[PDB]
Amino acid sequence: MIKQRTLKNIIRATGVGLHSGEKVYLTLKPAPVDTGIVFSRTDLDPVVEIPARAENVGETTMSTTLVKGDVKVDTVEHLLSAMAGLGIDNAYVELSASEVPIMDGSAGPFVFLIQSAGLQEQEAAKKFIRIKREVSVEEGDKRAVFVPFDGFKVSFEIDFDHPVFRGRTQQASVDFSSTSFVKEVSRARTFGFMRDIEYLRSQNLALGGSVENAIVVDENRVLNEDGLRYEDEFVKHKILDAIGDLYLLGNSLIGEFRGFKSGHALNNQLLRTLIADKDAWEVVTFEDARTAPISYMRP
Ligand SMILES: COc1ccc(-c2cc3n(c2)C(=O)N(CC[C@](C)(C(=O)NO)S(C)(=O)=O)C3)c(F)c1
Ligand SMILES: [Zn+2]
Repeated sequence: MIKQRTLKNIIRATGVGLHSGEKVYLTLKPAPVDTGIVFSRTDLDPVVEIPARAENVGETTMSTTLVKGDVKVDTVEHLLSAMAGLGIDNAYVELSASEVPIMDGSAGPFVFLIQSAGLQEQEAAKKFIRIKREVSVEEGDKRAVFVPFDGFKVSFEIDFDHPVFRGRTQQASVDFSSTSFVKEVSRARTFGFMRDIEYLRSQNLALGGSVENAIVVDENRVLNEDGLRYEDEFVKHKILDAIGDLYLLGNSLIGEFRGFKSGHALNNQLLRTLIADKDAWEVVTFEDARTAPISYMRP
């Protein structure tokens, strides 16, 4: 029986918001079965809880932001990427401020902190959302699709009109029943361009943004002295973002995601269109993990 997982132990990190550049304390706690993942603004009296679910996404400009009233939890995509990759159904995430800390710009630190604490299998079937039908969303040249597939698999393609890809369109594709999220995707850092410094300045964005937590690019140059973690880092990071944004469904996907330049917006649109077309999906468990179309790392 594929069982639900929580954290074995509590996890504490410190960091800054990429967008707010604020110091934030982060705590992840176990939660009981069918809790799902709930963010908690503990710097407010009363404490303000936003379940990590598609309906709660409010802004998707340069991050996925959870909103309940005038209250946001900004930039959830990387942590939720990590928590999906390791298969966590149930957790309380406590933040002392509006934004998850960026750490190094990838999910590496999160997967490491989580696996150090270890996971706890809980005595209840894990619910899975299976794609039964193709589901597609477009807006101009951006496109995002769910396709039935016995497994979980994430394709992504983007053309940047940017010198730094030395001409080439970035593409990649990963079967997570074949390949490790931890080795191949988790270490892929977020990234930004100096040609956007004005606009970002004019939106009060990327205030915590530096070489220390992001691949920074000035025309022909990635400024990061030590370069990249993979030749295809940028596109592997878009796959990390998609895994996080997708996990706001509140259950794991049996299916294939195909992204063509899709951002946080179009990812979230795809979730909504999907939830809405109940013909296109069903919830399933597996009484025998030995015949499931996906598996997970030992807890
Ligand atoms: C000195 O000049 C600088 C210019 C720019 C930046 C800078 C760094 C970042 N920026 C801006 C930004 O918007 N980020 C988030 C990127 C996205 C939205 C993402 O990963 N979301 O999860 S992405 C890859 O999907 O498009 C990282 C910087 F730090 C310095
Ligand atoms: Zn990202």
